[PDB]
Amino acid sequence: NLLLTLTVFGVILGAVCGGLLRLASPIHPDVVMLIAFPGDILMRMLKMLILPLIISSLITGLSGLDGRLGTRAMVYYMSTTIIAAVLGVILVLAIHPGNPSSLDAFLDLIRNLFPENLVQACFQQIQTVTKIKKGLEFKDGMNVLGLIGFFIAFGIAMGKMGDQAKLMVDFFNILNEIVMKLVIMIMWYSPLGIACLICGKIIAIKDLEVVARQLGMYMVTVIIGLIIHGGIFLPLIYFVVTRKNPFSFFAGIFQAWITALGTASSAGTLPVTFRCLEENLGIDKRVTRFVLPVGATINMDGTALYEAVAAIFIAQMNGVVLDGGQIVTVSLTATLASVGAASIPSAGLVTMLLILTAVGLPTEDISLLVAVDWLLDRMRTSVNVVGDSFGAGIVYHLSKSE
Amino acid sequence: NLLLTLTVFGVILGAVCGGLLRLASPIHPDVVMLIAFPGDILMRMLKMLILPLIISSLITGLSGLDGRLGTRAMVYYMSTTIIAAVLGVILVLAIHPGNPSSLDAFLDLIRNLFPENLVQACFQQIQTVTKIKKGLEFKDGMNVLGLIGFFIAFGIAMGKMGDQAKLMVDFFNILNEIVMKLVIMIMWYSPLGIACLICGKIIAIKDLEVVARQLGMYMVTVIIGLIIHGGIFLPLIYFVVTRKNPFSFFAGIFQAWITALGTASSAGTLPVTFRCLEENLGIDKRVTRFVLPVGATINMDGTALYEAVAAIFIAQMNGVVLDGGQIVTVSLTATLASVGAASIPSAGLVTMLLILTAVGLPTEDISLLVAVDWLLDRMRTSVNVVGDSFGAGIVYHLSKSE
Amino acid sequence: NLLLTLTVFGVILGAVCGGLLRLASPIHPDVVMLIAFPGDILMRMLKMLILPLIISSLITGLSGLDGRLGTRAMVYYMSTTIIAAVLGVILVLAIHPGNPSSLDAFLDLIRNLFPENLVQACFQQIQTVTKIKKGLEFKDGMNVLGLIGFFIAFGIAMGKMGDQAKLMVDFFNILNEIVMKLVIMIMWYSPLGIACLICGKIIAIKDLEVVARQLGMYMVTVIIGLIIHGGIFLPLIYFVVTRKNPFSFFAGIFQAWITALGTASSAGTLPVTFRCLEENLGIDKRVTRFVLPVGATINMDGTALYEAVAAIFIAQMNGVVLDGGQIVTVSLTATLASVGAASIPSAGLVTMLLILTAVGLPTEDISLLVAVDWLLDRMRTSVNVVGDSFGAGIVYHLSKSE
Ligand SMILES: COCC(CCO[C@H]1CC[C@@]2(C)C(=CC[C@H]3[C@@H]4C[C@@H]5O[C@]6(CC[C@@H](C)CO6)[C@@H](C)[C@@H]5[C@@]4(C)CC[C@@H]32)C1)COC
Ligand SMILES: COCC(CCO[C@H]1CC[C@@]2(C)C(=CC[C@H]3[C@@H]4C[C@@H]5O[C@]6(CC[C@@H](C)CO6)[C@@H](C)[C@@H]5[C@@]4(C)CC[C@@H]32)C1)COC
Ligand SMILES: COCC(CCO[C@H]1CC[C@@]2(C)C(=CC[C@H]3[C@@H]4C[C@@H]5O[C@]6(CC[C@@H](C)CO6)[C@@H](C)[C@@H]5[C@@]4(C)CC[C@@H]32)C1)COC
Ligand SMILES: CC(C)CCC[C@@H](C)[C@H]1CC[C@H]2[C@@H]3CC=C4C[C@@H](O)CC[C@]4(C)[C@H]3CC[C@]12C
Ligand SMILES: CC(C)CCC[C@@H](C)[C@H]1CC[C@H]2[C@@H]3CC=C4C[C@@H](O)CC[C@]4(C)[C@H]3CC[C@]12C
Ligand SMILES: CC(C)CCC[C@@H](C)[C@H]1CC[C@H]2[C@@H]3CC=C4C[C@@H](O)CC[C@]4(C)[C@H]3CC[C@]12C
Ligand SMILES: N[C@@H](CC(=O)Nc1ccc(Oc2cc(F)c(F)cc2Br)cc1)C(=O)O
Ligand SMILES: N[C@@H](CC(=O)Nc1ccc(Oc2cc(F)c(F)cc2Br)cc1)C(=O)O
Ligand SMILES: N[C@@H](CC(=O)Nc1ccc(Oc2cc(F)c(F)cc2Br)cc1)C(=O)O
Repeated sequence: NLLLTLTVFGVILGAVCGGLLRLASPIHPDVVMLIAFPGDILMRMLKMLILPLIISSLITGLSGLDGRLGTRAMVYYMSTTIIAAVLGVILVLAIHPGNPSSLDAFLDLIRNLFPENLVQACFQQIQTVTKIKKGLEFKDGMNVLGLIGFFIAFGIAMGKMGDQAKLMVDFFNILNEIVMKLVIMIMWYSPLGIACLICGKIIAIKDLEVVARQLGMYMVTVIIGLIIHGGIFLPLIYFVVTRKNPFSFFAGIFQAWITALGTASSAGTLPVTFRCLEENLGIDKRVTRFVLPVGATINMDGTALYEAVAAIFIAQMNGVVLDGGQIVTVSLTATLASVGAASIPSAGLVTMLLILTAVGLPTEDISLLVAVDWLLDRMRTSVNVVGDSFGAGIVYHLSKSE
Repeated sequence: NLLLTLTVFGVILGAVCGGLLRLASPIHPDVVMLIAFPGDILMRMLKMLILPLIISSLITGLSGLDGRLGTRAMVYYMSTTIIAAVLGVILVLAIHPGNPSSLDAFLDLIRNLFPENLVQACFQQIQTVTKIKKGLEFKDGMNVLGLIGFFIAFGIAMGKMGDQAKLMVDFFNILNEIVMKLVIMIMWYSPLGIACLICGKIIAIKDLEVVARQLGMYMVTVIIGLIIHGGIFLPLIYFVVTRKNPFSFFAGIFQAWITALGTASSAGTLPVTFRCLEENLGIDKRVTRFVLPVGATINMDGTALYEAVAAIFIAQMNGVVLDGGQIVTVSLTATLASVGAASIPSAGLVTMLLILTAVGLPTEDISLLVAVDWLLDRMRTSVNVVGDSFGAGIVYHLSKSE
Repeated sequence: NLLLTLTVFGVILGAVCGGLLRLASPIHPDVVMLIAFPGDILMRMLKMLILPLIISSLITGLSGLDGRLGTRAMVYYMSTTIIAAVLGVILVLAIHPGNPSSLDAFLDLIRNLFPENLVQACFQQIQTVTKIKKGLEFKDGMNVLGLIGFFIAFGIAMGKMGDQAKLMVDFFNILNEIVMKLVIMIMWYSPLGIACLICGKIIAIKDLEVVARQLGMYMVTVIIGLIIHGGIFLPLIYFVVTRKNPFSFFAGIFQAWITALGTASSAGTLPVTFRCLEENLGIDKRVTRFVLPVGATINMDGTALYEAVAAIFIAQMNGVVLDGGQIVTVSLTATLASVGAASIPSAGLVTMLLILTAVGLPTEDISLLVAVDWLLDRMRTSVNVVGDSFGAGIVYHLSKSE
């Protein structure tokens, strides 16, 4: 993509400009603030779209776009995505690629799933505080999970209204279409905004090597998880359900997996993977035709794991320990954000800010992730496809009732 | 109703489980927090629906569903309901069944009726503070009266637009339908959530007998008010307008009043009370046919008085003295909440939380009211019907212009 | 207008009642609070409409009502209006008719143009704070510019959807129609509310003469700016673009300029000014017919300058120095508020409260401006027309491509 080319030029232009300035001389903090500042505007403009995206997206999906295969598929996609998100979380916490009550954390999480007030859910979340007399208190930070939960119920209830709700469905489609023209417009300013964030990050850092390590270990963590998720869990889950040889199964899809690494798009890989399951594995076109193109938008195991790893890496870098509820929010938002980084065009960065905002994390560090994203995007696209493929397998085998 | 059977099983299951635990041994506060916790989820899920109910409900009612008899009826219903709400307030403050600046309180109330900002009205209300230099300051708590006032004006203005506003009417019907499917879904979780609140209330209390007294005196206060409201004020207002014998009037409707106590529903009592006024009193079918079925949704004198008593009883129990504005908010929200506990199905508990939230009261004590509600519901249903009946009377007499 | 007659009776009735009380004896502060109080209700009821007006207005305008002449006109109107707003600001700060970090002020402004959160933009704005460790912190005050920017993008994006967005256009027309029936209803209570504000202002003031001076100097500042804007800048911009004799140009429109001063309405002046440019200047009906009636709603150079002067005069009176960003907010809100004081009927006062709220200024001083507004309204209506007229000129000359 031009935007993909522009964003990487952008990273370079900003990396080089960042060193030139860093090696040039100490940059007065008000001059770094300014070099960064257009990049802060980019984060502000994306964060501004999170709320209207969540509401538009949820309502349009759960109503507008709602058999046995369907449940089989949907149950598969969601299970695998949460597995990848949790694996992400487990792995990032174990390897810990970053260097700078428990019950309450869980009850605050459950509390925040049911916000007393929707406008207040939009910009504030509940917390427990110790006075040893405990109290609930508000804290700044959009209650994302609470809002999502409300809008899932809202959105399912609207489906259960059928055409009686068609005017409300239509209203929220238009809102989605608009809000998506804006996430596209803003993403055109993204290369310059990324440039400025990076340029501003290099100049601030005390020791490039510490950050090169930390970011390197961040890349090893994502590839570990994609390897575990792609190479063990998904095949293992196929064998456990199909009692079939997964090594046989891979043999068929290898054309697709090659295609995924090269294309870095599951949409471009789509016609290849139809062939690989229809011809080589011999999966019934019906089970394919449903599951492959649906899976190419909602199943993104690999994008789930990346987002979970990335979120805690940013947390860890900014010397934040996540409480048990934060780490559960990360798993649930990583899952959803995955589903929507794939469903919403050029929402990759929006969905990262969703995750960071949900856990109340400093957002400017997203710059280093944008920097290494281009290498990782081909590898997670591979795990993303392989998942969809195994699904075709697990659905067809579980669909011999027919 | 199954829900009515389930909620009372729920109260029992929780009362017994509450004693078993209370008599078992001292329960560590973090274990009571947990026993209660599913019940806090119920309050959170209902409070979350208050805002979308008020907006949906107001707009759908004042526009969608808007002669001489009509004004006669509507002026009667509203007057009697405010009388019952104030009687409630007077009675509860006099008998005071609970044991743990004035101008400013009124101006803060009037201020809060006109909120400077609607989003801020949704989660915050104005207050006067003494520094002797007075200031306005925000306080946490949804400005319910302000929001309602805005949405009455909004909703009347939309009616005065006619079909020019039909798309906005339709949009807010669908929203109402949805928001009502959710208040139904949540009310199915209500028995378990009530169980857990009660279970959690018994275990916390130091002296069961003090609370049995206080709750008992709460029941005597409601029956006093239903007696005064049903037995004196309504007949007196009939005689004052009709110069007719009220004791004669009761003679006719006694079949209905019996039916009300047994049925505990004004909807089931409805065909009986048509008969009693058409046949026995000989009220013109026209004046009946309008006033009886409309009154069976919006006239609930007895549900108004109960809600006013209940609100201040919770206030009093939680060692809160209500300022003159709080007590006026209670009368106005008790009035509205009455009208909507009757108009919105399974909204009884929602409408209680509306009243408690409007006055910023601890909500968990709603449990004891849910506990004694089943005895009181047959008695207030009686006063509720008798009111509608007298109305048929007062409208027919005031409608001899014809 | 009756409202115009009533508001001036109102000012008098309140001026006289204010003196009577002021000369009567010292009025206990709680009795002044009360004399003022109905006027505070008026400010509250208008401020409550700002948000739904901005959203309704922006969406209905930028979508519903969106050639070369059109760009020529629109580029002219907007340029001249910002010139008048800045002239307003320059003049009021120089003459300074009122008696009781820089970069950060600009970055806070730019930050506030891109609000991280829309609900939070609705009632809160970002600020820099010094700890010399700088931080961002929220402050109470609706982020008007941020909200407007979001709703311009939103509104343009919806236009670029065409009829695909017709249901969302229709929805936001109805909302506009409603919100405008309310700004009309409230403006009928305005004379009494103005009366009470004034009555309350006289009684509080220590020295009438200081305030008569300050308000007098406020009137000299507006007339200076209308003279500079009307008499120098607009003709100069005509000569610079048309190389034509402006003194000739005025000769034609003098019938209109007379009509403007007398009528105090650009709508009543409208048929006159068609004649003056079609007959005397000989401007092509086409260029007139587009530009004159459009300009009679959106070009209000003179109303822009007044609002800018008025805003800083209120700031200055309330011993507030505006930071560089505040003064830029004033110029941008003064521009917009101009456009909408003209487009929205009886929104003059709403649009003043928009400007004061945008800069977080005490609003009750709007009373003195309402008091002197009647003299100034004929003079700014004159500059308002002259601007539209010169535009017809500058568009026709720049439209000889044809
Ligand atoms: C015959 O075939 C039928 C098939 C059925 C499709 O069903 C839909 C079910 C809901 C689902 C999974 C769909 C699309 C977008 C999905 C959303 C993207 C958003 O992303 C998020 C997170 C990130 C935010 C920035 C935006 O919102 C979520 C809240 C939102 C989301 C995950 C909620 C659920 C949505 C598809 C049709 O498929 C085309
Ligand atoms: C020919 O017959 C005509 C007749 C006319 C009916 O007119 C309507 C007038 C408005 C009215 C009284 C009606 C129904 C719901 C009523 C609402 C319930 C809600 O309850 C509340 C409080 C509690 C909240 C939880 C929800 O909102 C109020 C704000 C809301 C409410 C009290 C606002 C006023 C509404 C009926 C038709 O009758 C079927
Ligand atoms: C063939 O002729 C075509 C012509 C085209 C008209 O185009 C429209 C373009 C948008 C524009 C300029 C129009 C009307 C209201 C204008 C709004 C008034 C509001 O005022 C504000 C500020 C004050 C607030 C209280 C309300 O909102 C702004 C945000 C809002 C505003 C300035 C946004 C822009 C709007 C006209 C038709 O003309 C009839
Ligand atoms: C401050 C901003 C506006 C200037 C930055 C310059 C670069 C990075 C940006 C700004 C706007 C961008 C353009 C906006 C939209 C499109 C349309 C699309 O079909 C192809 C790319 C293209 C043509 C973009 C190319 C890159 C671009 C020129
Ligand atoms: C935690 C929750 C889900 C479990 C609690 C168990 C009990 C109290 C609840 C949970 C869901 C409830 C069911 C949900 C909805 C309906 C449909 C209605 O037509 C009859 C009652 C019925 C069938 C309910 C009976 C009681 C029920 C089984
Ligand atoms: C507290 C308020 C209601 C009382 C104040 C009295 C005066 C100032 C106000 C209140 C309501 C106003 C009326 C409301 C609306 C209209 C309709 C319009 O076509 C002509 C003017 C007219 C008829 C107004 C005249 C002035 C008026 C009588
Ligand atoms: N290619 C896959 C789908 C895929 O990976 N989607 C995706 C794409 C971009 C993206 O953007 C990010 C995320 C960050 F966290 C970050 F810091 C920077 C950027 Br830029 C996030 C997710 C397939 O099609 O299978
Ligand atoms: N039956 C009448 C109408 C009637 O009484 N409606 C009604 C029903 C349930 C209800 O629920 C509550 C309220 C509480 F305050 C509480 F604590 C617990 C519960 Br549960 C409130 C009002 C008729 O039809 O005439
Ligand atoms: N007449 C012009 C248009 C015109 O001036 N519009 C306008 C009208 C009223 C108005 O009202 C205010 C403003 C204040 F700041 C104030 F304090 C009090 C009041 Br009241 C503001 C702007 C034309 O038609 O050309």
